[PDB]
Amino acid sequence: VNLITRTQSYTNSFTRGVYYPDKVFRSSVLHSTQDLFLPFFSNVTWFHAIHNP
Amino acid sequence: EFQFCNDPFLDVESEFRVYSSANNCTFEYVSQPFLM
Amino acid sequence: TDAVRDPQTLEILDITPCSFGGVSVITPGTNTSNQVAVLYQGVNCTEV
Ligand SMILES: *[C@@H]1O[C@H](CO)[C@@H](O)[C@H](O)[C@H]1NC(C)=O
Ligand SMILES: *[C@@H]1O[C@H](CO)[C@@H](O)[C@H](O)[C@H]1NC(C)=O
Repeated sequence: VNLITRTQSYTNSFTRGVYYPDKVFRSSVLHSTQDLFLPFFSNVTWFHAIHNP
Repeated sequence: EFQFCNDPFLDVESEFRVYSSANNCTFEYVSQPFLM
Repeated sequence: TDAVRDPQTLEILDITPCSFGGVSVITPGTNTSNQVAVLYQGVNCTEV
């Protein structure tokens, strides 16, 4: 059955989305990682679902 | 190999409306909940 | 690699290379004498 309606807005990611690439402990160091990251200050779709989604 | 409805949603207590039929699986994992 | 968790019991330990260094030989002229001194460089004398 269909009972969900979606509403789209746009917001700013700021500096959210940083994760630990590998489980290798590192203390007091600046490390460079090439990985799939959420770019800083990106447009993040904010979806409201009220009850093709 | 689930086939879902075009508007899948959980019923809570059951899982009938999410997937109509279930068949041959490939993986499964039961652990502590993600959301607290 | 400086720290490792023990697989059997979860305890964080530090693995570090133990004593090593260079060795210098202090000698007078070989015509003066054959006595020498050895300088173990960078290591505390309890380690040697
Ligand atoms: C980008 O983000 C701003 C701030 O949320 C928003 O006003 C703008 O519409 C967004 N642009 C698009 C359409 O991605
Ligand atoms: C070297 O060994 C002596 C032994 O008495 C000790 O007093 C000193 O603290 C040691 N120094 C270092 C850097 O380990």
